[PDB]
Amino acid sequence: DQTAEIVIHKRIYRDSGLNGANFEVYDASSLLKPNMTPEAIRALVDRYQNMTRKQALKFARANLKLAGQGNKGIGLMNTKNDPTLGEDGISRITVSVDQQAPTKAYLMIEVAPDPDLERKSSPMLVVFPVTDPISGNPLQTIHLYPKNVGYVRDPYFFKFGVHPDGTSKRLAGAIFAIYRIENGKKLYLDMSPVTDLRNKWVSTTDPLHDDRVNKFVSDQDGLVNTGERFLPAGEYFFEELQGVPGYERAIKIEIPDSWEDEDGNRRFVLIDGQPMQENFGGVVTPEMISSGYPRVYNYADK
Ligand code: NA
Ligand code: NA
Ligand code: NA
Repeated sequence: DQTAEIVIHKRIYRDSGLNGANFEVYDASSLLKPNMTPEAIRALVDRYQNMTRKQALKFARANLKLAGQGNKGIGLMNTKNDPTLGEDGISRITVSVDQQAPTKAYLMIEVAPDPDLERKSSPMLVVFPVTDPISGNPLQTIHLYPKNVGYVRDPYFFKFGVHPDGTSKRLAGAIFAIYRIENGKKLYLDMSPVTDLRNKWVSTTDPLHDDRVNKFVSDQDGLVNTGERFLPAGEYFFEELQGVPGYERAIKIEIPDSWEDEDGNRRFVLIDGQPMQENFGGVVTPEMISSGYPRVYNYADK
């Protein structure tokens, strides 16, 4: 009789649309009883939410049937680009609902993605109706935001110049690029938009003048900052493409694969071996700029 749309927006968060995620959707109406309380409903939703995906799949595969018109078939959803909203990570399913009494429900569980990412989605039990606070009315479209976590870090350093008389200063106008090594070849961090919380890398004959290659310029505080750009675990290099006049190099970036070690202690990004202070979210603060560490010293005296 009546139908509703469930829309998954699968995105990547750091503790962003992710294509190729897969979900199975089961008719869960049999988990419901007539004249259930809202409290009983919330208790049943929490029970399924607190199961692992594997646990919920053992229960659903054995006992329930796929249901709903998904893009991969009955009960089958794959995340893709949505031209209608120009956003990635989108999958829509049409399901049979009862907007007047809680008698229809769907259990949605992520399965293996299409052939550095924590897939943290939970089993999601959608019990209709879902009442719109704003309007009173039952919702006709449910938007779900299953959680995926990408691990990224935020390298920066300060460029200082040292005079032969031992005076020193922050250097403005040094131009850097970032490269990594793959099969004995340099790939440079490009200007392409991030997809799946992952960067694009280009081979170039001339990184300084190649518009594809992202450049990072030292500012009036000496700061060379990735800024909005981030990197995942591994080893990278800031390469000086144009030195500051009078102070005319690869600076190694070592990114650990986790914020904390087995004992809870911070694992630092190392800049040419120096531990780099960092906050969650990666913003270089005014206090960090005052500190001006880690510092790379460029010598005037040839
Ligand atoms: Na959970
Ligand atoms: Na950054
Ligand atoms: Na330093």
